[PDB]
Amino acid sequence: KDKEFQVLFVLTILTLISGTIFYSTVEGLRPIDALYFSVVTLTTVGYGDFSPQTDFGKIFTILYIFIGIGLVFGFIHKLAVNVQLPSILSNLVPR
Amino acid sequence: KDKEFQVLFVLTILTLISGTIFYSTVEGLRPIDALYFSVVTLTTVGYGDFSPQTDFGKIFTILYIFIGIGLVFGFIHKLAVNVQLPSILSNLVPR
Amino acid sequence: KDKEFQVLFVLTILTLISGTIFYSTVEGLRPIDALYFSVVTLTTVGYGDFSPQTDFGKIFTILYIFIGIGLVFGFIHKLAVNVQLPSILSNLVPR
Amino acid sequence: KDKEFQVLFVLTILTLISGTIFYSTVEGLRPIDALYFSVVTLTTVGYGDFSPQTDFGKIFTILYIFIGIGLVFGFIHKLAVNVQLPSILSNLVPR
Ligand SMILES: [K+]
Ligand SMILES: [K+]
Ligand SMILES: [K+]
Ligand SMILES: [K+]
Ligand SMILES: [K+]
Repeated sequence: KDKEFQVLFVLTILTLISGTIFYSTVEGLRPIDALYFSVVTLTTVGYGDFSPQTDFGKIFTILYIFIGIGLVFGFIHKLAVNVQLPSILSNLVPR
Repeated sequence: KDKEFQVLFVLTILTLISGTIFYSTVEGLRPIDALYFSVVTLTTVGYGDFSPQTDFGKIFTILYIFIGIGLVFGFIHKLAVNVQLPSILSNLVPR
Repeated sequence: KDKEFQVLFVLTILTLISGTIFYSTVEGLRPIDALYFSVVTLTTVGYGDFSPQTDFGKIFTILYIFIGIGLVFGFIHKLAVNVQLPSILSNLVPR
Repeated sequence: KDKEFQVLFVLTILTLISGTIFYSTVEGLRPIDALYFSVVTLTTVGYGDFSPQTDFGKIFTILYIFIGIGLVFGFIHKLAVNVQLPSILSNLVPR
């Protein structure tokens, strides 16, 4: 399960790296803003402080969302049940 | 399952075509902006860069959301488990 | 199941009526804008075109979200599997 | 199950307290605005009326989202099935 977590962890990093590079390059975001914009889109928070201004960006976002949401939510799920939950349980009993 | 994927794939295309046409016509969006606005609504990202200004648009969006979220999420789900996951598994072993 | 659908359908109407009345009264929205703002919040689209400006509104929204998301998503779910899906299946075969 | 509800209830309070304190301090929000901004992010509504302006804030939000969504959604789930649902059922029959 650490190896189930690790495949979804890596893939998520590679996916945010993807949006980071595209949005930095094409839409002109500082690298730090691209990553934050990539994370705010794929988790569907969607603040709207950054948003794609070019047609090339609007199209990329359509696909990135569909391809990206499934992964991201899956990592989060793996993260919560397989890492957060056990550590919570372990805190309720002392060693 | 390719045929389960294909029914949710088609239906999703027909649903985004619906919002594209309505928002282009009534709310005056360029076709490309309507589709992007339709995709950003039904996945609940909700940037807010485009938003309906007319009462006819505000009402349409209420129903489109309820009718549309169930489908869109279902396609994404089908897409992730039945297409993304296997291709991931196949990459871990060489032919 | 029509009666499972009908309890979640009613409850959802009562919940949107709640936000409609509160946001119209306290935050000064036209009734039509309140309902649309209520629907855009509880499905977590969150355009941000309308947003609560008063402290009384910011607090109400905190609770309305927590109390409201569970219902709304549940109706949508019931709506998709128990109404949309069968009608889709029925279209694939002619009477 | 009251004790399953109570662990997710507490943890959620502690998590919103976290964002409240960080966003008040670093991003300069009034305490009431931080909490509302924290609740609007972790449920992925994302109005965008408040949004982090500093790099320290953009980074914190990236992690807070990933760590926070799993909990918050889990509480909401527990809240809906284990508290809202029974009270609904109890209203359909008189004592
Ligand atoms: K949003
Ligand atoms: K927004
Ligand atoms: K879900
Ligand atoms: K959103
Ligand atoms: K959302």
